[PDB]
Amino acid sequence: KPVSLSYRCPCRFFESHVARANVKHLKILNTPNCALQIVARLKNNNRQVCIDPKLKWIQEYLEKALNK
Repeated sequence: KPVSLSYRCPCRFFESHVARANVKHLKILNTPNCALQIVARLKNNNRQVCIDPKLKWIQEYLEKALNK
């Protein structure tokens, strides 16, 4: 068992290799015990993946979604 003690982060791993056009659904999770993490559901895979906030299109997404 990989120990974490606490729950820590809902999203542990990030796909990062997720493009805007392959995203069915976007949810932004705010985890105080970790950092920010975005959840996207894949259109082709149909699964939800956790996205890394360092993605450029994500940065674009942030300024759009949080400001407007």
